[PDB]
Parts: sequence; structure tokens; C-alpha cells
Amino acid sequence: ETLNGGITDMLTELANFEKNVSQAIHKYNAYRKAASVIAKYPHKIKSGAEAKKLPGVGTKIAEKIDEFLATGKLRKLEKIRQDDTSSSINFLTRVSGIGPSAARKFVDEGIKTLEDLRKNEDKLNHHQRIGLKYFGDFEKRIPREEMLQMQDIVLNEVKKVDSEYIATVCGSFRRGAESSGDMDVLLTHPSFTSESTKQPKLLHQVVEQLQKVHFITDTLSKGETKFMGVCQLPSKNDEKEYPHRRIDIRLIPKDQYYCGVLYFTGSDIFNKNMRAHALEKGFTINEYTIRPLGVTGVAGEPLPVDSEKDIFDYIQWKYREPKDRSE
DNA sequence: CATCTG
DNA sequence: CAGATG
Ligand code: NA
Ligand code: NA
Ligand SMILES: [Zn+2]
Repeated sequence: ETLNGGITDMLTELANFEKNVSQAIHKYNAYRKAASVIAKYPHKIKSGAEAKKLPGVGTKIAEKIDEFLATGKLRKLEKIRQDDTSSSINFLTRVSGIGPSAARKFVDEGIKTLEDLRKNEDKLNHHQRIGLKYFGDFEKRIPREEMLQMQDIVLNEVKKVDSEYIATVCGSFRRGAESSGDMDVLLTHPSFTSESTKQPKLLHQVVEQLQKVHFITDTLSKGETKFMGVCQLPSKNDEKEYPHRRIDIRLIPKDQYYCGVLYFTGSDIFNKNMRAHALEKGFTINEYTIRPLGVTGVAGEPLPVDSEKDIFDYIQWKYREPKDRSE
């Protein structure tokens, strides 16, 4: 957790690069486990040979760990941190809609910066275009004080459209966080479930309402169950307009809400622990459900949930206020 | 994993 | 349809 921090960090830089700049997914996976294993390792890696001893750790990485241990830096890491091509890609990538793939194409075309992009708006697609247009807003965290205003609006409109709607704002906003990255809304309706054959209007209606009142500003992607978009709290009395925020809305069959709502609320760690305890308590838990575990190895069959309460009980645990769902 | 692009 | 991105 700190006894091998550098090692792990360097490794992570290395991995990332293989993957983003080069195409080196193997290499890239290579850096990854190594860090993971070294990450657990209980001692102070005093040498490469010592690390090598570990699995995941081979010859080349040992080499690297040596040079790093020996001199506060790495040549390769050095050479990578400079290189404009490499940094270009790490940069373009910040735009919402550019993955490495695209970052590489663009750079080869010579777009390596914000303006470059602007000049080449033709070459960008709708998601990318929006990303570019709100590059700044997009990097801005979301203060909970804004989040509350947000949630306030969303929930009121969802209600007006259909009393039977059930909306929840997951994320850390939920676990109490002071600020957040984007707004995740979990959505469901009684008339929609596991078997019930679809209902696209179910989602399309609200999205529509939201736009109606101008809360939603643009659409990133709009499917029958998942909607990726942009919203914005109406600027009060002109002088201060808000940033544009990322927002997601997703339809869930009522029969697996709370597992979702559970899950999406995190944190990753709380999940894992809850996950592991359920397994003890003779169960299985996933994004959508909780099933009893047969001894034959495994075994199915969806238990029935009506609240995040039904779930805990099952695995026989203390209800966890979201605030304390941390780890 | 769901959506888009081309 | 494969392949990209979130
Ligand atoms: Na990106
Ligand atoms: Na292939
Ligand atoms: Zn030791």
C-alpha cells in the first residue's frame, strides 16, 4: 500500500502506455498483473531478483524495477513523458468521445490539440462534437449543492409524467459525497419487468419531459433503456450560468431495481465485501439479483427483493445507510 | 453492456 | 457486421 508504491506506480504508467500509444494489450496486461501482485506483496522489494520471484514478474520487469530502485527514475518512462506523440493521445483522449483509437488516427492526421480539433470539427462525430464543445464543463466536478438542485428537478418531472415512476440517483451522491463527476439516475416502473416485453416509451417519455423544461440539453446516446446525455440547471437571474453536466438515465425492470440501486451505489469495496459475505451466507449477488447457492457447486433461482432491505436480510446483515456504504 | 458509426 | 467509447 506504500511499501511498493513506486513500483506499482511506474508499472501502471508503463501499462497504460502500452495500451494507449502502442497497441500492446499483452504488454499492457503484463504491467497490470505485475502491479497487482507486487501491490499485495507484504515486503519491501529491495531488488528485481526478489520481485522476479513473484508471478507475473518476469525478466523485463525485473530489469525495470532494478533501474528504478537503483536510480530515482526510468529511461523509458522518461522518454515516454517527453514525446509529443504519446502526450497527444493522452490529451485528445480527454475529450468525451475519443478513445485511444481515435486519438491515434487524429494524431496521425496531425490533430494534437484542442484548436486542431475545433478546426477539424468535420472530422468529429456527434458525441465527440459535444465532448469538444464542453471540454471544460466536463472536467468540472459537481458540487453536491448543485446535485440536490438537480435531483430536485429530475424527481419532480418524473413524477408528473407518471406517479408510478421510481427514480433513484445512485453514485456517491448517494453514499454522501460532497461532489461528484456526473449524475446517474436509476429508473423503473411497475409495468416493466424481467419478462414484461419491453416498453421504450417508458424511458423516452421522461427524457422528453426533461428536455421539455430544458433540463436536458443534448443527447450523447439514446437507446431503449439507456440514455446518455447533457443537462443543466437553468441559470437563475443572468450573471451566472451553470456548467453543462454529464447525465445518465437508465430503465430497469422493476423486478431487479434494488440490486441495481444497490450495486450502482457502491462503493466498489462495500460491494465486494457484501458480495463475499452473501457467498458465505449461502448466496450470490450481482448487478441484477440475488440467488440462493446450491451445494453441487453452484445453483440459480432469483430471490425476491422489494427494497435494499430485502437484500441485507437475505445475507443476514446490518442495514447499511448509504452514507456508510463506503467500505 | 448498450449504443453508435461506417 | 466489427469495433469503438462510456
Ligand atoms: Na475520451
Ligand atoms: Na478480430
Ligand atoms: Zn520482508
